Amino acid sequence: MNASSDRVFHESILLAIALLEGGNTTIQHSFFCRLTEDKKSEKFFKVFYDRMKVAQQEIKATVTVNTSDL
Amino acid sequence: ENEEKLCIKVLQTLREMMTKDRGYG
Amino acid sequence: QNELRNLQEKLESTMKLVTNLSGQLSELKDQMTEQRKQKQRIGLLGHP
Amino acid sequence: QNELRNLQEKLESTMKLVTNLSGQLSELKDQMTEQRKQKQRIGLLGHP
Amino acid sequence: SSFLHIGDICSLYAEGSTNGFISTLGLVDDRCVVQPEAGDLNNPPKKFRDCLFKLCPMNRYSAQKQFWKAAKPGANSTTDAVLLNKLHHAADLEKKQNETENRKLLGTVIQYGNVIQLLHLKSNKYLTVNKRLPALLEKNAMRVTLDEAGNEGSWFYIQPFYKLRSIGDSVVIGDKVVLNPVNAGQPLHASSHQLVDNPGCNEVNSVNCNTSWKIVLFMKWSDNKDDILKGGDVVRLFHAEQEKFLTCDEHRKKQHVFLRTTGRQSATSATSSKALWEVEVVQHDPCRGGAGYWNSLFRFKHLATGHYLAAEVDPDFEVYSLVSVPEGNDISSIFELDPTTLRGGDSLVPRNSYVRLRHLCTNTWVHSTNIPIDKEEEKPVMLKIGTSPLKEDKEAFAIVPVSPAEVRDLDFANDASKVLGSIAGKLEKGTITQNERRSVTKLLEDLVYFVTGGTNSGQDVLEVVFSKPNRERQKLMREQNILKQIFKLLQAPFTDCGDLRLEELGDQRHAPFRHICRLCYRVLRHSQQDYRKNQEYIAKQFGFMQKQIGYDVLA
Amino acid sequence: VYSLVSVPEGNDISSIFELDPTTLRGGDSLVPRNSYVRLRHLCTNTWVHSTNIPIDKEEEKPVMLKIGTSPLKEDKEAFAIVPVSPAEVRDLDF
Amino acid sequence: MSAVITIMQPILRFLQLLCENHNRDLQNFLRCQNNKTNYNLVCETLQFLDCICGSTTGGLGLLGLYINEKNVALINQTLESLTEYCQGPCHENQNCIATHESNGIDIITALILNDINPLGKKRMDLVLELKNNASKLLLAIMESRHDSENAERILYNMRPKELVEVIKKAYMQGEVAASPRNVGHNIYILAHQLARHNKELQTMLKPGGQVDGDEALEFYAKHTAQIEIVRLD
Repeated sequence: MNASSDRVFHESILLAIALLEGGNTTIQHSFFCRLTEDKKSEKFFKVFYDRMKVAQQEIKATVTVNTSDL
Repeated sequence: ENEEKLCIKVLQTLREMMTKDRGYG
Repeated sequence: QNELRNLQEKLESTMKLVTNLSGQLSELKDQMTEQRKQKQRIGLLGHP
Repeated sequence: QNELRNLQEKLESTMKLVTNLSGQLSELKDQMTEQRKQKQRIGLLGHP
Repeated sequence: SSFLHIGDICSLYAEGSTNGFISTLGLVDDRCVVQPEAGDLNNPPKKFRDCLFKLCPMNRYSAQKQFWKAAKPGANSTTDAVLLNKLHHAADLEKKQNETENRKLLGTVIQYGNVIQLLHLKSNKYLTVNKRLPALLEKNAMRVTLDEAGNEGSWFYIQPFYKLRSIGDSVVIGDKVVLNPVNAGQPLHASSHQLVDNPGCNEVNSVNCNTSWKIVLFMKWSDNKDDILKGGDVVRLFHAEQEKFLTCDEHRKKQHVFLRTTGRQSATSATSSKALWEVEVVQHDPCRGGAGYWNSLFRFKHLATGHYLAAEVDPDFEVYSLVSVPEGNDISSIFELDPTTLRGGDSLVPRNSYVRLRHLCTNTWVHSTNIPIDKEEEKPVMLKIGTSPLKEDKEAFAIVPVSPAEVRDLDFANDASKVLGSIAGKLEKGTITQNERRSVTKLLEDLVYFVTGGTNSGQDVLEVVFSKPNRERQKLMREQNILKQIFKLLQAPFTDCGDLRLEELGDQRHAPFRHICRLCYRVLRHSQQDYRKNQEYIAKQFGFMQKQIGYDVLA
Repeated sequence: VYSLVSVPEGNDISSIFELDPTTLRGGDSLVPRNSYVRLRHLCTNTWVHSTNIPIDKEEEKPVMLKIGTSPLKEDKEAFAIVPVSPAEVRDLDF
Repeated sequence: MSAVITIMQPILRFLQLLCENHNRDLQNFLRCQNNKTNYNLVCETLQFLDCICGSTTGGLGLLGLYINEKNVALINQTLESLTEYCQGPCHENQNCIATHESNGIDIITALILNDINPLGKKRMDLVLELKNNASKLLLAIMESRHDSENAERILYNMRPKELVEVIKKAYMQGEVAASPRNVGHNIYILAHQLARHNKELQTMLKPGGQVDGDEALEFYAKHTAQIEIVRLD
C-alpha cells in the first residue's frame, strides 16, 4: 500500500506469492477481511491498477518487431 | 525512514524461509 | 375484474385522444407564438 | 388479449412522449413568463 | 446547452500577439496559416469556407501505422503475397471499425483533458504535428502539416487557458482554450514570422510559447443532417422550366442565364465554375450560421468570384433586374424564400425543394424575362432576369444540391492550375530551384490519379484503369484552365534553351527533367478517352505536338 | 461608474449589484454553493474587472491593488463565491 | 524485456493465487470493490492480454509474429489467471470477459483455430500449452450458463470450420495433460456446449455417420458424457 520504490513492491509481491501457495483458504480469508475496511483499499487497488496501465502502454511503443523476410 | 535495504533483506529472509526443497533433514 | 380493467383502459383511451386534441391545441399555441416571433424579428432586423 | 393490452400500452407510451413534448412546451411557457416577470420587476424597482 | 459536442463545426481564433483565423492556403499545399489583417471576430474574412474545422473522437492507428511501415521498401524491398495482403486487410478492417464508432459518438460533450482530433472541413484533411520535422521559417519549433490519412500525432489534448475551468469540466462555446499534441508537449501557437509567398501570412508552429484559441462556433451538431439546407451548402439554382442561371464575366459583371439547353435536366451538370452558389443565412451573428427554417432570410454568394445576389434599379423604362453586388453587409442583397406545396414556417426546408424568391428589402418577386442583354451579337445567349411585385406560381426555381466531393476537386483543379501557371511562368525566364523542380513533379503524377481515380501504390506507368475515365473530372480539367497551362509548361524550356531537344539529347542527364516532360503527355493522353471536346481542344493545339514528336518525350 | 469603494449606507441604488452565471444556466436556477460568478453594477451597467495599478505610489513593496470596473464584459475576470462555515464566524465573534 | 514488463508475471501469479479454488466473494472483489470508485482488474487483465498478443491486427491470420520464445511464459500466465477468474460458475465475471467494450474475445479464440507461423524446434512442445489453456479458458467462460448472449458472442468469430480444426487435430495426433488428442477433445466439448444455441451447428455433430471424418467425430462422441447436478442454492 505504501510501496515507495519498485524493489520493495517486487519483494513484497514475491513474499505474498510464497505465502499463499495455492490452497490456503485460511489466509485468503485474512486478505479478504483486511481489505473490507474503511477507505484503505483505494490505494492498494490503484497501485495494482497503474502497474497494469504503465506496462500495457510500454509494449505498444517499444516491442514493435516485424520479421517480414525469411 | 530511509535505507529500505534492511526491509528488502528481511523480506528476502522470510521468503527464503518459506521455500521448500532446501534445508530439510 | 380483468374485464373491468380492460374496459377501464378503453375509456382511458377515450380521454387519451381527448388529451390529444388539447395536444393539437398546444401546437396551435406553438404556431402563433412563432408567428409573433417572426413578426417581432422582422420588425427588429428589417426596416419595413 | 394480453398481447393486445401490451401493444396498447406501448402506443400509450408513444403518446406519452407526445405529451412529454408538450411538457417541454409548458416549461417554455414558464421560461418566457419569468422573462416577462424579470422585465417588469426591472422596470418597476430599477430606474433604468 | 451552449456546450461543445463532438461533431460540431467551428473555427479557431488566436489572440494575444497575432489576431486571425487559422486557415490553409490552397488545397495542393499542406500548410497552416493565420492571417492578421484579413479579418477578426467582429467581421470574418470573405473566404470563410477555409477556416471551418469539424470535431472528431480519438481515432486508433494500430494496423494502419503497421501497414505504412511495412509498405515502404527501405533496404530489403521485401514484399509478400500473403503477409502484406493480410496486413492491408487488417488495416482496412481497422479503418472500418474506426469509422463505425464515429457515428456512435455523435452527441457527446467534451471536457478539458481528452484527445480531440481536429479535421479540416473543406479539405477533409486532419492537421498533424510530427515530432521529427522542424518548422520551415522559425528554426526552433515543431512543424504542423495536413495529412489526409489521419497520421498518429494529430491527437490534441484540450486544456483550459483560463484558471476558471479545470480538468473534468465541460467546455463552453466561446471560451479561450490552448491546444497541445498528445506526444509533442508543445502547445500549438501562431507565430509572427511572415512568409514570402503572401503578404499577410503568419505560419503556425508548436513550441512552449502561449496562445489562446477561441472556440467560436459555426454550426451546431444535429444541424449537419444531409437532407436539409445549411449555411455552407453549395447549390446550383436550376430553373423549374428552362435552365440554370449563373454569373459570367463580360466587360462588366452580369446576372444572365445561358439560353442554350440541349435537353437540360436537374441531374446533368453545367460549367461548374460559374453556376455554383453558396447559401448564407444571416443569423444575426457574423459567424454562427446554418439550418435554414423556411423564413431565415437567406443570402446567396457566387463561388468563383466573391459577389452577392442583389437587385439594383436599371435606367427605367415606362427593385428591378438582379445584379452582382460585391459586398454583403447592406440590406439590398438579402432574400427570402417561400414554399411551394405549402408547409409550416419553421419546417427546416428540405433537400431538393422547389422555392420562390422574394426581395425582402423591397417586396418584389423574382421572375425570368426573355429580353436579351446583347442586342447586336448573332445567336444571343445573354438572358437577363427581372423581378416584379406580382407574385406568380409559374416562375419558381429549384435548389439542386452539389455533393462536397465535386466542390472539393473543383478547388483542387483550381489550385493545380495556379501552381502550374506560376511554375511555367518562372521556368521560361530562368531555371527554377531544386525544390520547385520536385514540387511540380508530385503535382504531375497525382494529376494522373486525379483524372483516373486510382490510388497511390507505385510503378506509375501501369495504366490498367482504362475502363471508366470519370468524365466529369476530364471536364474539370478542360474548363478550369489546366490543359492550356500544360501547353505553357512544355513551351517554356524551348525559350529557355533557344532564347532545343537535340541539346537535351546531347546532355542526357536530364532524367529528372524528362520525368516532368513525359508525365505531361501521359496526362494529355488520359484526357483523351472517348471525349470529343477534349479531342478537338487538343487537336486545336496540333501545330507543335509534332515538332517534338519523337526525341524522348513519349509524344 | 469606476473604482469600487466602501459606502457606509445601504438604502440607495448606487450599491446594488447583479451577478450572471458562468457555464450558463437558467435565470431562476437557485445559484449553487461554490459557483463562479461575474459581477455587474446594475445601476450603471459596468462590469467589474481587476486592474493592476497600485493605490500607494510611494511605499516600498506595494500591496494595495485597487479594483476598477469597465463597461466591456470580459470572461477572464470572474471571481468565485467561497462559502464560510457558521462554526468559523461564530468563534470569530466569540 | 524491460523491468516493467517482467513485473507483470508475479502480479498475475499473485492475482491467480488470490481467487484460485473457492471464495467467490473474494473472486468478486477483483471486479467491484463497492467503494466510491471501483477498479475492474479482470477486464484490465484481458486488455493486457489483448495488447500483448494483438491487438486487433493479430485477429484472423497473422499471430505468430507476436509470440516468440520469450513471450510464451507471460501469455500462458495471464490467460491461466484469466481462467482462474471464471473457474466455478461466476455469472458476473464471465460477462465481463465477453460483453465488455474492447474485443478481447476474438484474440483468445484466435490461437485455437489456426496454427503459429514460426515452426521452431522447441516450440511444438511449447505451443500445446497455449492451445490447451486457451481451450480450457473457452470452456471456463461457459461452465453452466444456458444463455444466448455468451454463446453467440463466442460463435460470432468461429465458423463451422472448427469441425475441420478438430478433425485435422485428431488426425495429426496419430503421428505419435499436454497431449495432442486431449486439446481436440476440449474443442469438441466446447462445440457440444455451443450447439444448444446455434441451429446449424447441431445438424452435423450428432449425424456423424454420413461424415467423412469418422475417427475424430465418432471417437469424441464415444468418449464424452453429460450429467446433471443440483447446486447448494
